[PDB]
Amino acid sequence: GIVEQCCTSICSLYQLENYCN
Amino acid sequence: FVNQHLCGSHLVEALYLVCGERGFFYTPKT
Repeated sequence: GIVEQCCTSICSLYQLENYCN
Repeated sequence: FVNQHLCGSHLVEALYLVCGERGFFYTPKT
């Protein structure tokens, strides 16, 4: 999930935007 | 600013800035 992708590893814009409505 | 480790309030702040008027969902357990 987002924690694994952005907190425990380096985040990206591509992955943040997947969580926008 | 997004290309770093972002945890807790830092991650929610990034979501807020990136997603703008769309809003977002923050689901740390899923």
